Amino acid sequence: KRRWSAPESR
Amino acid sequence: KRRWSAPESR
Amino acid sequence: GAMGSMERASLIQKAKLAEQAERYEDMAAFMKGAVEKGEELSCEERNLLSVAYKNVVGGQRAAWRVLSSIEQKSNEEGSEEKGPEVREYREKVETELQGVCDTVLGLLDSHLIKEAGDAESRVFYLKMKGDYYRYLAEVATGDDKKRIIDSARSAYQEAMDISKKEMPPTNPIRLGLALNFSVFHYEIANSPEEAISLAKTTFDEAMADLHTLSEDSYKDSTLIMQLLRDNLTLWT
Amino acid sequence: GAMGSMERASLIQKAKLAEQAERYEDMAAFMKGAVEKGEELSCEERNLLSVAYKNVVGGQRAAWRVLSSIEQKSNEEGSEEKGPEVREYREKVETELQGVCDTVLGLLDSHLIKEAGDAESRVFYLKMKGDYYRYLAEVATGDDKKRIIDSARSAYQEAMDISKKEMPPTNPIRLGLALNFSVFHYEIANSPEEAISLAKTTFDEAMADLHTLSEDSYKDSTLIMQLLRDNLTLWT
Ligand SMILES: [Cl-]
Ligand SMILES: [Cl-]
Ligand SMILES: [Mg+2]
Ligand SMILES: [Mg+2]
Repeated sequence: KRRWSAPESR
Repeated sequence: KRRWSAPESR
Repeated sequence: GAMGSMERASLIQKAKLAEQAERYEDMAAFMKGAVEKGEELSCEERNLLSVAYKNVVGGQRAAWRVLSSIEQKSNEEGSEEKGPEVREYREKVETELQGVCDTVLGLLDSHLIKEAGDAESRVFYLKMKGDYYRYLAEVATGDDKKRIIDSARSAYQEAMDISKKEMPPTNPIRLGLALNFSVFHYEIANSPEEAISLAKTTFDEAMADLHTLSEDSYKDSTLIMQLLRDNLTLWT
Repeated sequence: GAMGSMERASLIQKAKLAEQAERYEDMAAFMKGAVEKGEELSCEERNLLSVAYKNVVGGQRAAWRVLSSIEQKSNEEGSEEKGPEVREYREKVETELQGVCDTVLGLLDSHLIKEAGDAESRVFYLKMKGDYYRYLAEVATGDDKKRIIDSARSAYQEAMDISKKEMPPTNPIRLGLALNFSVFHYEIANSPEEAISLAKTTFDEAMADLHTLSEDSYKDSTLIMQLLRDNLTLWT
């Protein structure tokens, strides 16, 4: 699994 | 479900 | 053309890289450049050409369908007037889609089809011609819609005639051609009975020929037969 | 600019249509046009800008990673020499990616950041500045790599300072900023301990503030906390 970065609010 | 059309060989 | 300075083999190599990277616009531009070198395409190269443009136009068609649906709702009774933007943007996507179809058809006409003498290449290209006229027909609404539909029909019909004479009923190109011509009948030409008949006869004649095939060919043929069966299930 | 003749409101309307159609290149061009009208962006408009470019650059980054991996294998011992094509095409994608990052950074510098006075807008834009310098850093290999990394660090640091002073620990922008700065530490700045410490402290301070939130705000905050927790699980 690839680390998360911040998702888009939309 | 949407009907199939021909897939790509690749 | 921007690919004029690149070697044919380098274009093919980069088309395969773009495929791996799911960069299908790049893939299509590379394969357009390879076609424009003027030499005939091998079986693998024809498939690279087809995959690239199928993915490009598939994204445009999906987007056009989203926008057309929004536009249709905007024209219902009691819908608040939102101005010209929905129509404008649907037309933008539609124009880009038409441009891609025209590009593909132009490659087939200059000069892929006229140089294609073997059944496998000639049927492949004529199926492609039918496909891209069908995509034009999906968005056509004006005085040329009938002529667009007849151009798709004619290309498919010539491909069917050759495929029936020159290829076994399990050939995957023959099967995918019949699948797409059946979809043409069902949703373009308003002929669902013809669509169903073609799908069933195509499935049944392939079934009867499976016994001639190796394990790998059997896998390739049954994959497309299952798509015919799925459409028959949806349509009946 | 090609969007100069379109109304700001029409650009925003079409950006939302492009989002629905998953046409993110179009979405980004529409929002670039809206920014270039010169008025500040609302909270929703900032999110439209961010979603569009995130998706565009996300596709380019994914493609660059595929191509970079192929290129690295080509430079292993015992690999057959295939010519310059892999490097050329990786450079093509890389250059296009850099161009998108430069475009976004140019919008922030002319003149989104200097006009942004509220904490929510100023932190949002500074986070974006850090993000797009981080994407430049992912592909940087030359004499400017250190300066690119420090530009990302500096933007994130200013955003963190403001967010800590002006926003609650559960604010989703503050949380996503800390998440991205922690990823910067982990995989750009070679500081995994700093990355882990930031992720843990951010999670723990948000946990302690959840009790102040409505049900909907609780959902927004816990969603990003779970991403911090997932990264901590991966990293420890
Ligand atoms: Cl438009
Ligand atoms: Cl290239
Ligand atoms: Mg009947
Ligand atoms: Mg330690």
